[PDB]
Amino acid sequence: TDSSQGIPQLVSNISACQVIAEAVRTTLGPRGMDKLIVDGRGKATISNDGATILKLLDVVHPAAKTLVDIAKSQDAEVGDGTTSVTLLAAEFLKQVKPYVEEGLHPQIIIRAFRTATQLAVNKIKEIAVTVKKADKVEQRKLLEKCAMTALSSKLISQQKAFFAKMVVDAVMMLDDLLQLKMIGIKKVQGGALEDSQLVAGVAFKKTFSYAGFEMQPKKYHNPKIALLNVELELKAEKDNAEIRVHTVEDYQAIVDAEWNILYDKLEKIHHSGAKVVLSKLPIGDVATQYFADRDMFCAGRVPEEDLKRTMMACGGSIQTSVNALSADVLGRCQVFEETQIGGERYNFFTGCPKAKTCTFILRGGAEQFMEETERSLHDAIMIVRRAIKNDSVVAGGGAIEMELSKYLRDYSRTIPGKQQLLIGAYAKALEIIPRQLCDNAGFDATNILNKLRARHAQGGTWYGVDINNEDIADNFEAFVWEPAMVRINALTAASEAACLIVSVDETIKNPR
Amino acid sequence: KLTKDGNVLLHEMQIQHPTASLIAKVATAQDDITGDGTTSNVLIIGELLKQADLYISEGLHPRIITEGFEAAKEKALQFLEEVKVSREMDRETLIDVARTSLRTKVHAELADVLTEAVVDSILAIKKQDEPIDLFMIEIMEMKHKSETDTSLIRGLVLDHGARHPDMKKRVEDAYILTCNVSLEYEKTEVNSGFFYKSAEEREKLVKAERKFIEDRVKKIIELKRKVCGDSDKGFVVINQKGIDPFSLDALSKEGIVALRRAKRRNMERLTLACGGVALNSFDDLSPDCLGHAGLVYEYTLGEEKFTFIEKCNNPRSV
Amino acid sequence: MLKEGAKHFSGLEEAVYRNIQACKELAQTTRTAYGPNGMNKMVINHLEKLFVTNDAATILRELEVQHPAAKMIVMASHMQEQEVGDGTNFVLVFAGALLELAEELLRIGLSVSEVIEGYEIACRKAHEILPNLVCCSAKNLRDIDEVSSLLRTSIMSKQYGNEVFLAKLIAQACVSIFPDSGHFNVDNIRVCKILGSGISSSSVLHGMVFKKETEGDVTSVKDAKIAVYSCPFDGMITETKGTVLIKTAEELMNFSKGEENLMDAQVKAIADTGANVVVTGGKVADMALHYANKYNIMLVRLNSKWDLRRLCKTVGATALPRLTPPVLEEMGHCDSVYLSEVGDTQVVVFKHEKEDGAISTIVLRGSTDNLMDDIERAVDDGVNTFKVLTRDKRLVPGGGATEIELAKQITSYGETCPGLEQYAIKKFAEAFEAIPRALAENSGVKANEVISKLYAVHQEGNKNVGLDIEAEVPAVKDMLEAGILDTYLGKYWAIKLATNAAVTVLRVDQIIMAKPA
Ligand SMILES: Nc1ncnc2c1ncn2[C@@H]1O[C@H](COP(=O)(O)OP(=O)(O)O)[C@@H](O)[C@H]1O
Repeated sequence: TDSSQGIPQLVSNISACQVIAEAVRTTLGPRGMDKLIVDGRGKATISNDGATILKLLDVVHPAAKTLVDIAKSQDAEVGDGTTSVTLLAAEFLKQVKPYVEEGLHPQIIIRAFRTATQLAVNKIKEIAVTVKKADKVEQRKLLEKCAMTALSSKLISQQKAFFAKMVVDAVMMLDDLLQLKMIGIKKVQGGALEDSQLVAGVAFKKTFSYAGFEMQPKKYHNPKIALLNVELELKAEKDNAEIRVHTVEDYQAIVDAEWNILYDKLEKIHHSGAKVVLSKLPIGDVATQYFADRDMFCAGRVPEEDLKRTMMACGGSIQTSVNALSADVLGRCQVFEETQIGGERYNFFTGCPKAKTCTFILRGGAEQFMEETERSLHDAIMIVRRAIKNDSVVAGGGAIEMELSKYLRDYSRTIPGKQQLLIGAYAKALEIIPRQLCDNAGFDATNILNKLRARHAQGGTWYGVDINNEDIADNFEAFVWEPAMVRINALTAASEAACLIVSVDETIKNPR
Repeated sequence: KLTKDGNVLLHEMQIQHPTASLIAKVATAQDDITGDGTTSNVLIIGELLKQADLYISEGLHPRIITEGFEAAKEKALQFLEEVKVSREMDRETLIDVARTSLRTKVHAELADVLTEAVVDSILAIKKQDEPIDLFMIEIMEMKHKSETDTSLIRGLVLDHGARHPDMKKRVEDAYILTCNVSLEYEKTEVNSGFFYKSAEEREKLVKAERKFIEDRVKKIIELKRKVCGDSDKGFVVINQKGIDPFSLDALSKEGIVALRRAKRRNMERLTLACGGVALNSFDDLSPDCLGHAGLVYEYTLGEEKFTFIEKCNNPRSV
Repeated sequence: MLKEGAKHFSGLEEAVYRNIQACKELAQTTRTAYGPNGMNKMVINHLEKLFVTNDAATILRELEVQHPAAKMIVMASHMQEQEVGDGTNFVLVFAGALLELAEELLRIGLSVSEVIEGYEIACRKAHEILPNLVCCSAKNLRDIDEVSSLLRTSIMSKQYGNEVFLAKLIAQACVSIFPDSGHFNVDNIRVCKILGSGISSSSVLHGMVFKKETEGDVTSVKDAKIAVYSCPFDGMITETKGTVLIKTAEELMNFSKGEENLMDAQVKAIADTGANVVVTGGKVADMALHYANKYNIMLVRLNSKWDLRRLCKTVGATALPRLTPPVLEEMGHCDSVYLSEVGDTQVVVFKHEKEDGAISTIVLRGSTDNLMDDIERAVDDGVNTFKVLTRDKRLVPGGGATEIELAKQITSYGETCPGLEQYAIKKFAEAFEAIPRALAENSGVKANEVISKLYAVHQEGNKNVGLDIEAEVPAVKDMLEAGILDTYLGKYWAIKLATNAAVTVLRVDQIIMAKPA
């Protein structure tokens, strides 16, 4: 029944934002903690990504709603920088909180924040160094260094890095986007003799076998996948319907009357050229025999993702009819092979006219190695894509925030106005990345921040932080970098969010 | 709702005391005699009641108080009868009376443009020796953007007009005829208030109705051609039903205007001021029931054009 | 006790208390704005979208008050909004200041009639002395920068960041139709929203602009008569299910053939009657688009109630959502309908201008749907401000430079006539010092020093406090050469409405009872 306007409203907004800021904080580094989320249904899920946690949580607060909306928009427009922007906004709010209750009009800090952001953007633009085909003689040395930088992220085997480089370098033909959400990846289960295999085509996993399944040819010269939503199962067709039970001739009569239409339909759908039937429902017992007697192919039980991949690779068309079809909405392949390894029957579709997707089989013969060690390859291919597509780059880690903070602190000592303390607080609030990294890594940030400040007091290089050796080394030599375009956008989004939060002075409710 | 009157307030209030409600009802029941006398009455009654209560508390009987009150009332009546004086009624006295009434009712701003119109209407209505009647003066209202806007029309006012304007408006000596026949009610097929199943009967009824409408419009056209034949002698028809545009064009081609959607009070005032017989036929009869009109004007404002008829016989409608 | 039923607290003592406190509490939630500042307020009602606004119009249109003193001002606000373009918070601030200054006079011991008479005399004197501070005037309205400066000055009140491109676009859209001389309409300019790039890629285009795709053929003829309809592609034949799996193919094929023949006869009757194109407002079908492509008939896809409402209020047709093929009774005046490709989207263009009553539609584009509202508000405010119905606008140096001069003139005039009418004149003169105070308090500095500086320089009437930091403490700037002027008739109407509202409030002030059931 109590409400105010001005300082109490801003204090309440800051206190509400602090809750959602502290709710997600430990999930920032590469080895963050896991979180279990369970709704009212009864199924729980373990996740460690900040975006997945923010998407599965709703707040009944206007400031928190605007913050999570800005974070979702930034994650959808870019793809990196969701928790860092929230942490920066929370630190800015925590630094601006004591400079509000002392009788200060917040309309004078927006200009100072904008000038500081502009100066930081200008410094980042003038300090960024880009390199793309200008040295390292022929292009044969750039791919080697790219593969080395990709494998230096996670200490893995030598045979796994080469296969990853081959699978990431053989998919750069018609892809002109900035994300791997077009082709995608698919993890398989099982084991093989080798550790990893590569192929170009569609992949089909385990298929149920029956009696006489070897009657179909293993190799096809010019196969054509039959894109039909209907299936030929014992439940679809029928041999006895509503008929008068008298003698034994009525059964044969009705089964012949049905088989006439069945043969007409199958010959009409086979005369178009399609012969590789990919039925969604599993096959029965007599359907396989009927398909083998006509020297045709039969299948059953296939997921929707495999059908979509086949339609995208072979170039199939969506057919919404069973009969009265033509010979233009059908797919055309080239090589269809069936290779059984261990205890499964794998199927390969190689020779697609549209080189789009490729299969990267990773089977070592275990049940836990398939689920684990799956984020390292994703991070490696993401770093490779970011280094190939983007041109500008800079040293990653905590080597770019300390220099900006020192520059802002040195520049704030040349202004005779009220913006001195504002710029000082803005520069102090920028130190939140390496402290949080050291806190998540299980180290002592107090023993590293002092050394970083002492090294950056007169050096100004790319000396960041370490995790394995637990020391201070040059990030430019550790083969770890980051694009110089995501940080600018993240800082701009954080500044805009802070300005929008500090601009709101009160709220107005409406009962009816 | 803003108010300041005595009877209007006493009639629309929620009094929790039954005695006060009965007193207010008794006071309002005696307001239909004179003009406005419900105000400045409760104060004297309350003072007299307080004096009577004080005299009772002092020690007396209500009979002597009532006798003294009756004697004082008789003395006051005699004094008022002996102190009265006569004055010649003219224009300044009525002007001052209306000005004082407007000042006691409305603010001292627009109280100058209404008293003149009231005096003019009174002088135009009163001209005989019998007492006048407040039933021939119609007070209409409109919707405008300004505040001080008054008008004194010496004729009648018609809200509705015609669906096809822009033809003519300078009709001097016009003839008005009031009727109530079915000229064009609706194009939908009807019968006798009961739906049927066959369409031949209803289509034949519709064809017969159309033939009757054609015969009626031909009859009124020949009547207008017989009683006139030029452009100076105009004709105006008042009907409460609709009018088809295809027939309205043919009617206006010769010089006769037909109005649609007319209220009952409008035709009542028209037949009471002019004097016409309301029949249910469009036959060729005597032109004695046709009323005369001197000046007709069309005022275009808002979403509906108004009609002003004046310069008629016996101007007894302001 | 005798009249009320323990509902309202009215009597012979609430007049010099509640009737003023209600207006004070109503006006206190409004002084935070008024000026180029960033004080956005969120509005939560029924849309459930959480949008922030800055103007007080949308704030007052959503707040529900239950007091007659607060409802007596929204009527004057709506009247002022319907009359001229801007002008809303000025009347409220003036009424609040007048009530706060009359509270002291009522507490001292003076009747309300003398205060009303003094206020009326002061208002008459202000209205008489108002036509005397005319500096600049409108020269020729056929130029570009002459109206662009005024448009920029009007837009600077709302948006402070971007205001040149929008002003130039509004000037180009207004100069391409008709000027203020002769006849100029307001409901002939439409604003369309396009979800694509930012606001740095807008353009202008004359004629109708609608985001509607075309799955047929380009019909650039003049005989293509329009035919608007509600939902013609709804469902004239309702099909049900007999069994669970599937029914006999013969009945389904017969029903499909019958529906195809019916729709073919329908489109043939609608095309042979004198209508080449048809405006649909339902779903689509394979055979429908097939017939539309094989019959050379343009078929739309996007449907909206606003589009059909505008087409009905502009042309004058009527939709006929009937099953049987009707007759052609929607003949309009359009004939030249062309197609254009803007932003990889198909748009329609109508050409039917005969050098009279031309229309225009500016192309707007932004990031989200919560940012184009302020742009549209600024556009319509500038359009309403451009309309003045006079060749010479007679602009006056606004922003507070004229209020101090008017107050000084009223103070000098009141110190002449004797009697008990000087207190009301002094109060009306002192009430004019509420515009510079609210502008100085919403910046960052105080207002007493600003008022002292404005009163200590000179009585020129062209000095006002700026917006930058180098113009807050000194507040010595010449707004005549900068280009900051205001409407002459707008301030007059605002003062008149404020005086009328104050008179109405001070008049009706006694006992608020109730009505019987
Ligand atoms: N850029 C500016 N420079 C000086 N004064 C301004 C500026 N923008 C707005 N104002 C002043 O702010 C006042 C309020 O403007 P506005 O908000 O458009 O009207 P309202 O308050 O009636 O909605 C105006 O009287 C104007 O003088």
